[PDB]
Amino acid sequence: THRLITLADHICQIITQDFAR
Amino acid sequence: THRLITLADHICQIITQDFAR
Amino acid sequence: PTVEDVISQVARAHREIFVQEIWEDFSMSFTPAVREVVEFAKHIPGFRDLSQHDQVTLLKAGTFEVLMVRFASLFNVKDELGAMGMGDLLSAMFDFSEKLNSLALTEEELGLFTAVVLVSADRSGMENSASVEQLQETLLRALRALVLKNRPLETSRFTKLLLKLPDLRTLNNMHSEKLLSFRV
Amino acid sequence: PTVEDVISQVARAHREIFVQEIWEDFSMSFTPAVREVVEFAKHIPGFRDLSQHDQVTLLKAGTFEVLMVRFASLFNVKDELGAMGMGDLLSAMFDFSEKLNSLALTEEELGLFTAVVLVSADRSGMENSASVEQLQETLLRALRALVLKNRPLETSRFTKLLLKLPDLRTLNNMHSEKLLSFRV
Repeated sequence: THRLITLADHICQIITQDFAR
Repeated sequence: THRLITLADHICQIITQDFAR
Repeated sequence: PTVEDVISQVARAHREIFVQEIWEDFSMSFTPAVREVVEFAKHIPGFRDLSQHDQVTLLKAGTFEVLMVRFASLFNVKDELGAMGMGDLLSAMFDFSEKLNSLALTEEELGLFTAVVLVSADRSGMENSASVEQLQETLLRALRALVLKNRPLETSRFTKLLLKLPDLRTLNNMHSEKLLSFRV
Repeated sequence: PTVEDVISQVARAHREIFVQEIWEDFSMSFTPAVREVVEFAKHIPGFRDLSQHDQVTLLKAGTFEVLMVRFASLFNVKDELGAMGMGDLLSAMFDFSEKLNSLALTEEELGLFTAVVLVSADRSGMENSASVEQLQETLLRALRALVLKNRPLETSRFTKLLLKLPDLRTLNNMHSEKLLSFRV
C-alpha cells in the first residue's frame, strides 16, 4: 500500500520532525 | 492509505472476481 | 446464426447494458464499467460457447479497448483532469472519440462495432484460437452487412471502422498501465 | 552585521549545504532536500534569533519556493515525467529556471537570493513579524550591494531578481498541493 501526501504536507512534516529531533 | 494498481491489473481482478461469483 | 439475429441480439444487449478525490472518483468508475462489459460479452451470440479460459482471456485482453469505445460516446464537445496522470490518457481518449464520432455510427453499428472490438483482442493464450476467430468473422460479417444496408455509397465505411482497431491496440499498449488509486 | 559578513556567511552555507517507481523516486527526493533547506536556514545570519515558532513558520511557508530555486540550478538544457502528475509542475519548474538562468547569477548572488526567498515567505502566523522583516531587509540590503558591485551598468538586475518573488508565490500557490507517494 501507499501513503499519498501533498508536497506541502510532506514539507511541514519533515520540518516538524526535524525540529523535534 | 491507498492501493495503487494499474488500470490493466484492476481490469483482470474485476474480471476474475466476476467469473468466480 | 443469421446476420439479422446477430445484429438484433447485439444491438439490444448494447442498449440495455450501456484533488486526489478526482483520481479516486475516476478510479472507481472502472469497476462497474468492467462489469458492464462482462455482461455485454455474455449476450454476444457465441461468446459463451467459447471455453471459460478463452472467454476470460478475451475480456482481459480486450476490455480496456472496449472501454475506450464506451468513453468515446460518453465524451463531449467542450470536454482539467491532467494533474492525476490521466492527462495523456483522457486526452488520447478525446482524440480517438473525435475520430470515432466523425463516422456517425448508429446505435446498431456502434453496438456491433463494440462487440467486434472485444473479440478482436490479442489472442496470446487461447485454448481454441480458431473458435475465437470464427466468432470474430461472424461479427464482422454482420457489421459489414449492417454498414452497407445503412450507407451503400460510402464503401470505405466498413474500412474506416476496421482502421480503429490498430488505434485501439496503440491506446491499449500505451495507457493500460496507468495507475488507479483506491483508499485502503 | 556588516554587508560583507552576510554575503560571506550565506554564500559559504549555500556552497557547503547544496512507472510508479518514478513517482516514488521523485517523492523521496524531497526529504533530504527539505533537510538541506532547514540546515541552510540555520546558517542565515539572524534566522536563529527569531523565535522557534517564527523559524518553523517561515520554513513551512517558504521551503517549497526555495526548492523551486534549487531545482532551477539542478535542471538542464535538454531536460517524460508527465504521467505521474508532476507534469505541469516539473514543466513549470523548467520555465521558471529558464528565466532564472537568463540572469546568470553567480554562486554568491544565487546563495543570497535563495536566503531572501526563504525569509520573504508569507508571514501569516508570525509571533514577531517585525523581526522577520528586519531580517528580510538585511538580506535584501546585502543582495543589492552584491549585485551592484558585480554589474554596475545593469541597474535593473536587482529589480529582475525581486520580480522572481511573485512568480515563486504563484508556482507555490499552484503546485504545493501536488501529491507525493510513499510505499507504506
